[PDB]
Amino acid sequence: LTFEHWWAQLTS
Amino acid sequence: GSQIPASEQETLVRPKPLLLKLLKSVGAQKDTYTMKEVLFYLGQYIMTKRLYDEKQQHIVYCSNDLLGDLFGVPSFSVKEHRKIYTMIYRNLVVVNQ
Repeated sequence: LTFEHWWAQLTS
Repeated sequence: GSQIPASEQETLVRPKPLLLKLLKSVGAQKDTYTMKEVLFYLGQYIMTKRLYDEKQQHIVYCSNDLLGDLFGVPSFSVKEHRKIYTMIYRNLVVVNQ
């Protein structure tokens, strides 16, 4: 739910 | 998870002046990066400036930020992986694919 959680999904 | 292939994430790029300045503001030390590094610093930039919405943290507001001028939007969803990459590509030149 956090910004970093979502942002981290862009990179494998 | 990621909507972007890993191989594309390893694309070597040369950020344009304005994007370069943005990355360097958060520690970036080079003239060229892989997209993965570009995305790392960009995340740090947003996180640090708290541009995301406190309640729905995948929503980023950039209408009054250099990022807005770079992406050409007032806001965007972190969940739109391909859209973010597309906006990023307009701020750099691909070195090696």
